[PDB]
Amino acid sequence: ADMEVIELNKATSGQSWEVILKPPSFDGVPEDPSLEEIQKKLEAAEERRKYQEAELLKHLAEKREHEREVIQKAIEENNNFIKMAKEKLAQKMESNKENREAHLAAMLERLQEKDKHAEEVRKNKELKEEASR
Amino acid sequence: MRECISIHVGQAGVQIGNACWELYCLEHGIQPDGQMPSGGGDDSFNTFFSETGAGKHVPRAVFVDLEPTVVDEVRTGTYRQLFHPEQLITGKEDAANNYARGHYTIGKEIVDLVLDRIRKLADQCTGLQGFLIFHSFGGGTGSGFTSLLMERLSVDYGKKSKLEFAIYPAPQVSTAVVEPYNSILTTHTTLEHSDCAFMVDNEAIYDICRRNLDIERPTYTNLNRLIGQIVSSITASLRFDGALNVDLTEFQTNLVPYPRIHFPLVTYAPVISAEKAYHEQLSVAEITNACFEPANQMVKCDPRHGKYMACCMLYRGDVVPKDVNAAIATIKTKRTIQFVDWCPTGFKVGINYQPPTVVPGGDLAKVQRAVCMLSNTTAIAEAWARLDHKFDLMYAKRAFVHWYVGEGMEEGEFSEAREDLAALEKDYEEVGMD
Amino acid sequence: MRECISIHVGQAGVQIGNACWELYCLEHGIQPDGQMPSGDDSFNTFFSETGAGKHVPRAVFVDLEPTVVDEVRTGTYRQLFHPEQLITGKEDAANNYARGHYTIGKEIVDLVLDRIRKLADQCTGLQGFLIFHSFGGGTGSGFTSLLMERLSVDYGKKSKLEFAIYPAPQVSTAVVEPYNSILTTHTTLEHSDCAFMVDNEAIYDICRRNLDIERPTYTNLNRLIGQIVSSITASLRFDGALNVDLTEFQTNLVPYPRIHFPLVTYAPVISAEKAYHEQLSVAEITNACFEPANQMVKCDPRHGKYMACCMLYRGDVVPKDVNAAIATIKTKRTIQFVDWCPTGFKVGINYQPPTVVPGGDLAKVQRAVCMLSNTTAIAEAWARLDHKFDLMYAKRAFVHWYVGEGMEEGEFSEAREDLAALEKDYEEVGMDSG
Amino acid sequence: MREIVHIQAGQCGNQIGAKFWEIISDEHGIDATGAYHGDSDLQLERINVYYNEASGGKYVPRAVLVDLEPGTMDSVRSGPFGQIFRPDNFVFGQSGAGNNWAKGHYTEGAELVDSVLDVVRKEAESCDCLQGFQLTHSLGGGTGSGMGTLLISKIREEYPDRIMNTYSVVPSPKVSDTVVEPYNATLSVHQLVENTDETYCIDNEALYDICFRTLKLTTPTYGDLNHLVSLTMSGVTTCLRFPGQLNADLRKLAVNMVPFPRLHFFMPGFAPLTSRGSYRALTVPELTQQMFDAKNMMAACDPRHGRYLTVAAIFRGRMSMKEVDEQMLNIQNKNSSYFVEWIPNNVKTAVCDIPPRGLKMSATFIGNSTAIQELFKRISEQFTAMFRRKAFLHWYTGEGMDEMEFTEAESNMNDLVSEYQQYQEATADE
Amino acid sequence: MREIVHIQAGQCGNQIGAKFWEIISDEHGIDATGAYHGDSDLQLERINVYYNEASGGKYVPRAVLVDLEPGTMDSVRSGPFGQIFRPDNFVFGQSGAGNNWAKGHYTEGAELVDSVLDVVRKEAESCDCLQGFQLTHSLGGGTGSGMGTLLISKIREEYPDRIMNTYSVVPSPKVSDTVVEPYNATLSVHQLVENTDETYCIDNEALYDICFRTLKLTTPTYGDLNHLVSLTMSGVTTCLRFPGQLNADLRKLAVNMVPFPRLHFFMPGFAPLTSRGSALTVPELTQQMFDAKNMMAACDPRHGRYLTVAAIFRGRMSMKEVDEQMLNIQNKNSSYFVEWIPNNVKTAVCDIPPRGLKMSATFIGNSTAIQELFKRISEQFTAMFRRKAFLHWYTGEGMDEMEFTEAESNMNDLVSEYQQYQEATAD
Ligand SMILES: Nc1nc2c(ncn2[C@@H]2O[C@H](COP(=O)(O)CP(=O)(O)OP(=O)(O)O)[C@@H](O)[C@H]2O)c(=O)[nH]1
Ligand SMILES: Nc1nc2c(ncn2[C@@H]2O[C@H](COP(=O)(O)CP(=O)(O)OP(=O)(O)O)[C@@H](O)[C@H]2O)c(=O)[nH]1
Ligand SMILES: Nc1nc2c(ncn2[C@@H]2O[C@H](COP(=O)(O)OP(=O)(O)OP(=O)(O)O)[C@@H](O)[C@H]2O)c(=O)[nH]1
Ligand SMILES: Nc1nc2c(ncn2[C@@H]2O[C@H](COP(=O)(O)OP(=O)(O)OP(=O)(O)O)[C@@H](O)[C@H]2O)c(=O)[nH]1
Ligand SMILES: [Mg+2]
Ligand SMILES: [Mg+2]
Ligand SMILES: [Mg+2]
Ligand SMILES: [Mg+2]
Repeated sequence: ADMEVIELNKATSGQSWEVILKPPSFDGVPEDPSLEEIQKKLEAAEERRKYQEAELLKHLAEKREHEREVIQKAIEENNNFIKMAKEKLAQKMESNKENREAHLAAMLERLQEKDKHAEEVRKNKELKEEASR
Repeated sequence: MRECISIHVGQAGVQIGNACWELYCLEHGIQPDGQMPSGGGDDSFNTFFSETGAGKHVPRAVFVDLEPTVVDEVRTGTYRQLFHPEQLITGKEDAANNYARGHYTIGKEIVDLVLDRIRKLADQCTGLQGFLIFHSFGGGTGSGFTSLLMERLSVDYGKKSKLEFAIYPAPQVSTAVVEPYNSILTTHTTLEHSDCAFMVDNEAIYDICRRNLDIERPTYTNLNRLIGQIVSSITASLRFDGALNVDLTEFQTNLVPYPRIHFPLVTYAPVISAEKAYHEQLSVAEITNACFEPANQMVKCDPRHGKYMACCMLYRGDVVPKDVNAAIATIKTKRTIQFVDWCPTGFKVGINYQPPTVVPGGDLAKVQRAVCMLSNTTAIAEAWARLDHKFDLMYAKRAFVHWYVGEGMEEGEFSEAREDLAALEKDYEEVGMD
Repeated sequence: MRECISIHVGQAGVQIGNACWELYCLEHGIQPDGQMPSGDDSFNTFFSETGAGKHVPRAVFVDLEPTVVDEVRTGTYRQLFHPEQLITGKEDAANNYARGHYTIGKEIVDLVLDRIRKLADQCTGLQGFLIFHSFGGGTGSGFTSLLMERLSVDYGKKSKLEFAIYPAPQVSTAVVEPYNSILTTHTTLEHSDCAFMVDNEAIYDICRRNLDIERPTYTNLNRLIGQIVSSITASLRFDGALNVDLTEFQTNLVPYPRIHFPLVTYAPVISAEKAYHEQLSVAEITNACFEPANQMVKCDPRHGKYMACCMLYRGDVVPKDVNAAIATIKTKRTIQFVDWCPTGFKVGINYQPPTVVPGGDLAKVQRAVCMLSNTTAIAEAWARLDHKFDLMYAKRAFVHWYVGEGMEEGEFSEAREDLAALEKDYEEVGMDSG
Repeated sequence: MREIVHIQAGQCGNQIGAKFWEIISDEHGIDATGAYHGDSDLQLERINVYYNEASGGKYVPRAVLVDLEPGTMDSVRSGPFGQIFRPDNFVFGQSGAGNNWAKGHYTEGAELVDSVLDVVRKEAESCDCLQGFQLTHSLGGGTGSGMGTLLISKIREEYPDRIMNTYSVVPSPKVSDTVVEPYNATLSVHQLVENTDETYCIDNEALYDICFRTLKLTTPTYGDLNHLVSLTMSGVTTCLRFPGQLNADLRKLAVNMVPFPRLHFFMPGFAPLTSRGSYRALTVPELTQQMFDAKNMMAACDPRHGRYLTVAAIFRGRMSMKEVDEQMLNIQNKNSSYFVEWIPNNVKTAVCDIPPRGLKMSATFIGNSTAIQELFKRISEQFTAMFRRKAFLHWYTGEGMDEMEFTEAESNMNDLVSEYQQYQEATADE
Repeated sequence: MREIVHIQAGQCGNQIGAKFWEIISDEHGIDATGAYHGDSDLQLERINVYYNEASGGKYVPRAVLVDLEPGTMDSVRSGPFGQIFRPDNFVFGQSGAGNNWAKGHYTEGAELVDSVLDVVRKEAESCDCLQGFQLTHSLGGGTGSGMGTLLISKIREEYPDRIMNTYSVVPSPKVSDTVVEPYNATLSVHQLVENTDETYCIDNEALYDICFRTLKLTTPTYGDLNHLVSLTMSGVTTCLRFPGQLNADLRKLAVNMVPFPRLHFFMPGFAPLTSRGSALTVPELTQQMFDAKNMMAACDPRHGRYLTVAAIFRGRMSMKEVDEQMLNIQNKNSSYFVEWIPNNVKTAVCDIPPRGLKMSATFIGNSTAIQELFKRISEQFTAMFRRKAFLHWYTGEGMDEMEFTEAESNMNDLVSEYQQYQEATAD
């Protein structure tokens, strides 16, 4: 049966009041930002975002440099292959030339020695003949 | 004059704004083109609508989104002549469900433009009360852009009230896995800048649409029309010459005993299907009893597990004080209704004579009398606990955190936001101890 | 566009070139005078075009004696080649590698390179060189080695693939063919990318068994060799369902630089008589590739392991029928692959059926296939050759003929030690992994 | 978040890409000449995500067609919707990559890559709001794999703030084109782990197995394999092309699907499984069941062998949204042991009224499952069997590559497997 | 490798040389005036290997005719085909070497050698691509043996890179009674071992034995012996004279036949054996390869092993049958071939049979059994040299005894080298 009704306000399209069933056990109701602060925090976040985008691009730049180093390495290997094939072949053709000329000279010197022996035979025949009877 | 500026942020905020402003137009007799053949009777509608040199009435509102699709529907739809193009503001790319993207990356490029528009609306006010901000906790814009805007609004309008209508995330209609992160992050940054926040859990409204309106799979159009009904009930005494919650400061006075515990529970009745066969009108006793039923709440939580620190009954329509007092007397007789020891057990009651209005062709039946209860109960801490637990499960593994860190946020901000919500949970416990 | 330069060296290389270029002309509709009436323009990889619309082979024919090339110069196709691409000296290499490489070859090598340089100047996308030669002749062995070395200096690592004739006693012209084969293999090993060996005894026996020819001549052997060469180059000269270029042959067939000798198998080889041959399916011609009687080199693949198989189909062949045939081949326990090869099948399909020379020994077939397989069984052919080398070299028999031309005995030891390492390389490569 | 720029590289990339353009053109009512002849506004609402509007009401795919060889280009131009493509968007070389990742990535591919970037830059600069890039390619060859990954890193450098999405075809010995596929695939996975935001793993092993075991095709062809891929790609892109709330753009999809940056490899699922000659039913409970069926996965992994970190489920056709919601809740509750407990509400569902071409009802599942580690282990075992013996290595080192790149790619892929295993074993009670 | 320059020295050399020119002229369709009246294009395809084309379509043998005696020239000019030879190519002295190798090599022969080189240089320099030289001579007299070997070393000095080939007639006590034939033959073998690339050993002992035992000629003459030589020479030069794959030139033949530089002495074989007044099957022809009765060197091929063999079949016969029979003859007789020279038997088939026959077989064998021919000469040499008999015939011409000991040692070393390879195993 206990209910304290208290009229609050009355107006053109409304009416208000407070209904109190029981008063409180404990008497009494007990038991700034700045543009600069905001801006400083937003700009610090922007710098972290830009720093990580820069790190991503720095790594992509490192991949582009590596790509250039593999193209260069393949070019250098092809050039060293050419250089080695060229001097191996020049060495082989020159050794072969020295050898073939040496074999030809040795066999011609053998035939030339036969000619020296032949004139020496001719010499003895001549003194056997003539200087007789 | 007591003008209020409405700020609709992101998809949820903008789509709820479409529903609210459509209902206000119907309630004040304003046509979609801004014309008014002056129904209502009084000129209090001027708190929410300014007037142009051609006799048109224009909402004191700003619609903002980081993407243009949703606001483009407002720019080209039924109410395109109701708003001037300068109050419909959009960027090109959204916040991709990421608070850090909305707060630190994309929001930063449109915030000055939004503040400039708000300043031009404030210049047309002789007695600016403050702001009503509509947004979701879950979206990247609703979370990140709203908190960024709240901070600047505190710098530019220190002694002005800021009231929120916030959408609490629900898996049935959820758009992102990271919604618990966005919710805890935005609550942390907004806590000290907001004066009073009316949370609406999509699951509670979704279940009310299924149970009370017989809608199998409710859409955002169904949910928002019901949200509009609740928002209209809460703003009715600012837009009509009412007697309770006559100014925005009165909301903090009547519902908020401590600055951090500013999340009142909303309950609404009756919610009846338009397609229902000619039913008899519900009495003041029946709609009052429905106020004390968990199934009619805007947030899923158990008031039996908590204590009330303030209670406001906003009746609307064919309602007489004698019938209200008789209804409240029976409820105290059969129910406990435990109040904290430092607050009196009782209610602040308001009757707004203007009838409840429904959108023609909508899902809601036109009723002779309705009631909206706003109660600050410690039981709402259950919604924070559910959200905090989901945050903890993911954050223990640092799941999805790289998305926020990649936008310039630090891990410490996640710890700070979570520690602040742990303090909020302890505050509800301490405040409701005796 | 994707040009291939053909180099035909010595009697075997030149006579096989006569058969190949005659067949390419028949396959592309090029008349003996280089004219082609009024499409698939892939034949441009093997034929250049003059201002008068005449199509000219991208080829050089070289021999140290003029007799064999004189037949080209005065025959049916004398207008097809410009006289400057048919190069001959006066005196041959007398079945001596040393005369081909040094004494006689060094006199004509600059002229041959000058002509190849003029052909390379007409290439916008030179793929490399196709070198046709025997292992046994003094020119085929010695001049080819010298040319291979000079091509590595002028073109670096530009692809050099061979079609090499492995010696057979039935048609052998010299006792010293094992010496010429070992010396050329040693010199050429590091300069060649891939060598397709054709054993004359295997082609001889295929002509006797499959074509009913009592005593096969070079005309019989060469027409069949031309068919195999045309199959290997059909993917470069036509654009079929699946193509394989010079680079793809190398990558798929050569797992290690020295292990570059794929075995060639061809099917079907049917006599122009019979008539009741009943058209062989894709499965039947695929199965025939793993039958020893259809191989171009005498060796037993059951005694070895496959490391790569390239299938070159031509004619009425559909990819579905090829995959079904290769799937049944993968289930054959008797067809073993090295354990370090998860899949060793490269397939190429061309729509153009195997064209046969009018009045030849081969029947017109609807579909044919040429398999190029890298098998460790091919080491049997090297072992056979190495043993004959050892029998003669232990006594220094015939060595004075090479020494008299400027060669040293140390070159015989080095060449033989290199082939001994190659034999051990086939043994190591066919071993299972730990 | 409007425009997507599509790139197709190599034979496989251009074959599945032409098939993607042919299916979505039919769904959007666009004929072979680029003319719109549909009867629904949902078909044109988001047409600009994939098509540019040219003079005279014609729609032209925002697609760049790439190869190091011209034959593929000719076959696409000659194909059913070949004339729809912008002629200047066909960028091709003459040499080919010789099935070698190193030629595609460092030599021949590097020579053609700037011609490709000039064409994708013209498409990108024309965008009002570029979402990012979509690449179709195989990982087993030289062009799609080597040049495709080279393109990704070059695009990452010029558009670091855009989403990079791939449809990556994983090789299988069951339907193989080259002997060096495990090398080309491992070197590409290494690139994808570091430079893509979302990768759909389209496994040829899984496609071959669906055709052989389920469709009873004794000898499946690329046409049979590509029919499953085209339905899958139509399914996974549904939310990018039609009006809807969930995963409506490439970044919202990535935020919902990718909890850890390296774990961005998706296991696509599709129901019903059909052949090009096709049953006549499939109910909502039947469609939801296929989410855990290894037989319905386009990656050769068993979803019951691991746990789903996240799932996007797309239902298409005339079906009850209420029934789909009930069945999706039941499939999660009954299979709680196959979802990580520390990512709450990790399954998001979408329903679209327009079914894929040729079907009345369908389901597509985009799964981020720890079972995808089985696909990487399979590639790794094939890689090690070759690498242990250094087989075919001279073709890569001959292009200037070092052996260290192989060991690094192998380590990164094994670390990825070890990461998936770590989250598979992780409990909520740390 | 086109032109061959032929030289014939002394009586024997000019008698077998005139016979060679008469047989190959008939085979190539060339009459006694040098006119071509053949029927086949195979006859003229390689006509330039042995003949020059003179004014008016006539063919003239690239042959130089040499003798220290001027009667041999007159008899060749008077013989069949005498008018075919270039008149300025007849180079003759007046003295005669008196069956003395020293007179031929050092005295009278040295006085005539420059007139011969004048004529062979003109022939050789006129060649487009000179293969080398072919010499017919005997080893038992003075001109053919002494002057013939002097010519070889002089031509070798001027043309060191050309092939030097000889048809060397070995003496026998059965046909000639000249006592010093073992000396002239040993001094010539010494020269041939060091300066020729290929030498066909035409043994008068073997020729006499075929005529006496097989042809039943009680008293054979040089005409009877030379008929076997002309058929043999036509047979061994078949591959130089007609289009073909195998041993088509003097260097390719040497590379296939000569495994060791000194072992270049060939044992020729021929079937069928005919007289000047008298067709075998393929198996019958192949069997004669191991028949001592068919050898033109008095050695039994079954007494040694073949290092290498060239088998030439002529006439209309099956190449398939020849291939089958040649494989059977080496499989059944594997012990008579050295195992360490694989595929050492090369076969050739020519459609044109020799003059007077329908089918023939010629075998060019490099057999270790040839050491029996050298041992026979060596025993005859030692029987004389041991007593220094007739030495003043050679020392009177300026020679030293040391040249004899050296020639003897070199010939015994040659025998010892054939024996070494005969006994050698593959192991
Ligand atoms: N699902 C499909 N897989 C394909 C198709 N075509 C090829 N592939 C697979 O792709 C892989 C390599 O084939 P590609 O033709 O794409 C190689 P690509 O052109 O990119 O480079 P190159 O090696 O330079 O030719 C291998 O796993 C094949 O089985 C296709 O149409 N569908
Ligand atoms: N088979 C032949 N052997 C012959 C012929 N003429 C001679 N001889 C043999 O040659 C040897 C004697 O040689 P020659 O008569 O040629 C002596 P040549 O003219 O060369 O020198 P000189 O008479 O000493 O001046 C001796 O063994 C004879 O039996 C012949 O026509 N055929
Ligand atoms: N009641 C209601 N909730 C909505 C509506 N639209 C979205 N939501 C909810 O809001 C959350 C998602 O936030 P949104 O407002 O769509 O996102 P946003 O603010 O536009 O942010 P971004 O799109 O990320 O830039 C989810 O919980 C949705 O269920 C709406 O019209 N009504
Ligand atoms: N298949 C085939 N093999 C041949 C042909 N001609 C020769 N040979 C073989 O090649 C080898 C001999 O080499 P050739 O090519 O004739 O000699 P060459 O290269 O001309 O060298 P030289 O004549 O010594 O300067 C033997 O094994 C012959 O059987 C031919 O037309 N076809
Ligand atoms: Mg939004
Ligand atoms: Mg030759
Ligand atoms: Mg390709
Ligand atoms: Mg005399």
